[PDB]
Amino acid sequence: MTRFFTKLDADKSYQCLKETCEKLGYQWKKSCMNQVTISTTDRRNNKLIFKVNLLEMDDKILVDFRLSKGDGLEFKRHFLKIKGKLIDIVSS
Repeated sequence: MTRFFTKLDADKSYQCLKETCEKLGYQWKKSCMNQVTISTTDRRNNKLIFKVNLLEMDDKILVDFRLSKGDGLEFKRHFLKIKGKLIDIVSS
């Protein structure tokens, strides 16, 4: 449940997501133009690392979040915090 479609194209979805995570204080590292590793330190000082993939799916951009390291529910909560911060680009 950590994925959603956007109302934007690949590079505007990549851009809106990047600043949202950078404003939230998450580290933003790129992989292959639509693959990004996001890192932060969650409540109680544990490292939280998850990856994002922006893929085109039927004339829409799907932003998928995959937990890489850290607590699962803190991942689910950090995803919901990101989704809320850019809820205006989230497609129905």
